[PDB]
Amino acid sequence: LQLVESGGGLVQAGGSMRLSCAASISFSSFPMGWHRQAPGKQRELVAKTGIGGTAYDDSVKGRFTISRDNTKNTVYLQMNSLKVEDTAVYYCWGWRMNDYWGQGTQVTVSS
Amino acid sequence: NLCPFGEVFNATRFASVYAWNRKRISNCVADYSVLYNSASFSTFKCYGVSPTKLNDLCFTNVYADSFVIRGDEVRQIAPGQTGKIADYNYKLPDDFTGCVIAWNSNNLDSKVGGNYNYLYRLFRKSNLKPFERDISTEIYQAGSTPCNGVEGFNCYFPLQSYGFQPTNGVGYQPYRVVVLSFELLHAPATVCGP
Repeated sequence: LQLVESGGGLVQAGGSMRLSCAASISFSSFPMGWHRQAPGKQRELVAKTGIGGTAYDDSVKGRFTISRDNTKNTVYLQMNSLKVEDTAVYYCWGWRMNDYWGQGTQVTVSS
Repeated sequence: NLCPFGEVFNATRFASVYAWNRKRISNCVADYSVLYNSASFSTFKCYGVSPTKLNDLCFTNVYADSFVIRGDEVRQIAPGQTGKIADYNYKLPDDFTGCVIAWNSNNLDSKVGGNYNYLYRLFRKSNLKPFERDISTEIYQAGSTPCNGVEGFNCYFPLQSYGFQPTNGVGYQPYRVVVLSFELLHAPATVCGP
């Protein structure tokens, strides 16, 4: 894999956590971001950023914040005010001619 | 019967300039006046042929090369030009005969959050020869130390994305380009005007 994720785990509702991702290839001028897949659901976009702009899924706006270090080809997802619905496998993502995916990191939010 | 100009000019997606498309157009009738009145072209010039006389001419074949670049780069699609596009992506010869046609495609090719599908080549060992195409993705060695498959400083994946977003300045907005080459062979013509 070219995308290596870190962070994740179990948190209570209202809590926070932070996902990290480092690429071993250059995504300069290309997008990096985060997708997630709930059990029995289709993988959907969480947030992405790049020279084309920053976009968030409507459900995470005001709670999740994506950031990116272009020099290290790293992308981060600060997840605040976690909700039970936020429970999913979170994937680091990039696109450079084809899709690149991380291993997938379990995020569990319970009350 | 009628030349399939619609397939080229109105394709839902265009090619990246580094992998510029070429469509061979043969055995058909071409009305270049209708084509001129087809859209609001910002560029529609010709070299070695008169535009207003295209409907009077017959050619052996016509080749339509099509791609997307940004506005500021449309000037490079011409004989005797230099720059990233002319040097590394799409090169016309000094004696080019044909027509260059370009129109703003911001409504079609830009997207909120970025459309990254259109790419260009930023690095190459040498300049392209006229009408050459390079679709390789080998890591470019810009320095003295060999890359050996590892990207880093002076070791670059050679393609970069335009990342068009809808509120870019017009020089950074996408423009669709069609270059028409009119081939004259010592054989019966297959593409004529009305």
